[PDB]
Amino acid sequence: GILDILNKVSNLF
Repeated sequence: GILDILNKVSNLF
């Protein structure tokens, strides 16, 4: 879901 995408983003950055 979008929360997973945000998780990905916030993790990578």
